[PDB]
Amino acid sequence: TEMIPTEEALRIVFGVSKRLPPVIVSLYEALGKVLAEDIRAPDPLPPYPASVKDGYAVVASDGPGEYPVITESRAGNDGLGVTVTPGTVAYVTTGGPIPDGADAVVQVEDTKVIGDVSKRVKILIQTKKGTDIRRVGCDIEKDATVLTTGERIGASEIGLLATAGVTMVKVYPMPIVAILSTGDELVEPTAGTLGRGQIRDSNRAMLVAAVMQQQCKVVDLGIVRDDRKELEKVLDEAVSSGVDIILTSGGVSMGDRDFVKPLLEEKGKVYFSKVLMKPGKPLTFAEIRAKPLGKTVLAFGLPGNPVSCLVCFNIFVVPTIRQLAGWTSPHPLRVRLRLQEPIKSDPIRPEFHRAIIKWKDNDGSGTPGFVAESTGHQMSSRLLSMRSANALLELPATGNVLSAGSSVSAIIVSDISAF
Amino acid sequence: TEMIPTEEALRIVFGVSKRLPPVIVSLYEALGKVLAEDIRAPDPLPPYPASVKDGYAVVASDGPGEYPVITESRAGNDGLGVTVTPGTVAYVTTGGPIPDGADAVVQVEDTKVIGDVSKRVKILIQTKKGTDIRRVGCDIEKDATVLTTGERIGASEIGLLATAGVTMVKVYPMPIVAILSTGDELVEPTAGTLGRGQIRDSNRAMLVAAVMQQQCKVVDLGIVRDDRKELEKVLDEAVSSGVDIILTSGGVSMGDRDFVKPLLEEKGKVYFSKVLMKPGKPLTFAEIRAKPLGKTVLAFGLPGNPVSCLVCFNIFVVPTIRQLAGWTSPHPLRVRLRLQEPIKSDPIRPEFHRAIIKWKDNDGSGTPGFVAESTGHQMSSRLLSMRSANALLELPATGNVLSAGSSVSAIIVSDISAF
Ligand SMILES: [Mg+2]
Ligand SMILES: [Mg+2]
Ligand SMILES: [Mg+2]
Repeated sequence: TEMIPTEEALRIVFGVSKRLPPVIVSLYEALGKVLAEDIRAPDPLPPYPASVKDGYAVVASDGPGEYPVITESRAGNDGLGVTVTPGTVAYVTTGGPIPDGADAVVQVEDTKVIGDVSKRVKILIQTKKGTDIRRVGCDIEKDATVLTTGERIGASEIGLLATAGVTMVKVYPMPIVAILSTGDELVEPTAGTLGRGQIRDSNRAMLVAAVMQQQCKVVDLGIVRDDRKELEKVLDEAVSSGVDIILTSGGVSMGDRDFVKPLLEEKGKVYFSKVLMKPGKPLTFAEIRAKPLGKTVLAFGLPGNPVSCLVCFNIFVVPTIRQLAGWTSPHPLRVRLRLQEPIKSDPIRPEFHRAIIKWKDNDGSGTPGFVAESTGHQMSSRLLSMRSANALLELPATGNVLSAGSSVSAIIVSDISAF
Repeated sequence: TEMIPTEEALRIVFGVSKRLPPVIVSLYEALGKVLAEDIRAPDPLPPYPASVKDGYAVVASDGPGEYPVITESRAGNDGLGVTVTPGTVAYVTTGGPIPDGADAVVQVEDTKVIGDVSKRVKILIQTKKGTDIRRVGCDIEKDATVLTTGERIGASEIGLLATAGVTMVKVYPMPIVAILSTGDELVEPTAGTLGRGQIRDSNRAMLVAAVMQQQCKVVDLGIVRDDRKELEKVLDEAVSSGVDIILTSGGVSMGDRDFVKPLLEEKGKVYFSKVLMKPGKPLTFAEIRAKPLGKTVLAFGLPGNPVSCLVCFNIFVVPTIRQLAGWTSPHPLRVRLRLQEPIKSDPIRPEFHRAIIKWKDNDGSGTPGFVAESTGHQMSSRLLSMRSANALLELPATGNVLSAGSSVSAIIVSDISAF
């Protein structure tokens, strides 16, 4: 067969893909990236006894009654005020330091201001010691590890970094990706009336947007014609430019002008060039060593057909991006769902059927789960099959018609928030 | 109770949130945004009879045998070459125009080159007319609508825009969001040794990263102290700056220095300020009209506690962002999952329990599905409960202990690709 299964091509790319060296970035540059160090709190949270509620800090043993407001301790006070002796209370807001001597905080809804212009308040409930008080370090202990290496940084992790005072973060960067399209029939997407035999370059803009969705820097190398020396020149510039991944579209098939596959066999080590899969078949993966520091560049000879180009990106390039970016779980999300319509599977090649999936309270069998609708015809040239497709149905090469209501595996390729 | 349920607060914000006027952006600026017009193909795809395979364009009636290669039609040729008469073939690559007279294409694996230096090839199979030929418009018909209004633009949609030659796209923009934190105890996250009663501002950096994850422009207004005139000045500048959403952290509780809620009642129309929910309770939503063009600004008085601040962002601000951005389905993804551990629900307030959910081939009952682990203590001040939390368990106010293995509803707040 010469071609390898998709599970083996993934294992080969996984074994070659190496995590990028960590870098130091600012707080907002660290969003979305994977932590490359442990984060320890230099001080506890809260660093002082803080009030949970707005109200009055009391002595729990005094109980209900009328007491003078001996002092006020709002959020922002230094806490070094008057000691709340038994028989006295202190007004506190949320986050306000608990004055020395207070054992609990009574909610302001459980109090009543007595008198007017010397202030006295009436505690209306009997509270126990420690009520509505955040002890020192109750949320975050001092020197405790709030964030560990390998953890991806989201919005909550950014707040934890700001809580610990970390504004320069050591993370694993995103790979720089160079993208180019091959084909003498390609013209820029700005072209109006097409010439004879000309089509607009769709893969390059598609791969650019796809790499952008992976939060990687894109190096647009433009349209390259089906010329051996030209493709060799662009690849040498791409390898020496400092990129980590090179994405090529087209030129890896069986035509006598497909120079992407041979050139990758010449400049680097091609691990495979054909994969048993639907859609498509040609897919060249090579490891190129930049000749100088010394650097390894991964090359993905993606097929020229728009569907196979984007599918091979979602299955092989996306995990390579995350693995280089330091993800501990680079694999995409895989779920089980029901089929909303009958689908005929290929008898030879396991198909990655494009589908629009959604969560239903009744997936067709009385239980909540995912259901998938087919996007239509699945030819590798019909980019409309990728339109609004958020999952890839992993159909096995059985040749049988999977009726509606059967369960298949699906690779989710984007957030499916469309309820 | 004075406070309204979460379903009603969402209905109020949904009824006030208005979609932003459409703008014209470039191709790469249109990524992630919602289409505000229909996209029609100015020319078919392919615009010419294109070969699917690399091989030879033949006359299907001639059948197998030896034939001369009368011409070559690779990808990039104008297609106005020599007519392939019966008894002749033409070499074609993938995307190459089909010469006039050819009815089918024979795969090069089904051919053999005969002779050498005049070229002759041997067709080894009997093919039917139309095999391995992309007819004009088979993938995309001319004047057909490839993209419709209200469709969010992903990588595949970008390729469709480049296919149709649309480099300037009419989309609905993202709202500009202004963010500020309130609190006399707040210091910048760059502060080292904290002073007495000081904590580092975590909500602002957290909300900035959260709004950035929504692909919105952030207007950082910084830390504002608990001063009535100061907060009034910052809000007047924020309303007149041109932002669409104002996010405030803190100053909406019961303390005598909480000026966010009263000021929003003064400059705009506050629709609610307390919500029946856990964590938290105070949450002020107001609509402010910018006094000049005329503009409506939505204000979210988020609570100061870090957990309640981020939770109220995920439930109320995120759909408001998407609704302003033109999303037809602004609601977050809601699924059903099993509990990996027993959880005690609040008897009064329905809780949004932070959880780390994952898809398992066996969710604990023999069927594949989602399972959720609790993040630990769910106090509104313990931001560690938000750490790596990707779902919000919608626990009902029943006071009963939901044992492990029971099914609850969950709001997914980020892509859960962690397999
Ligand atoms: Mg080609
Ligand atoms: Mg406050
Ligand atoms: Mg998801």
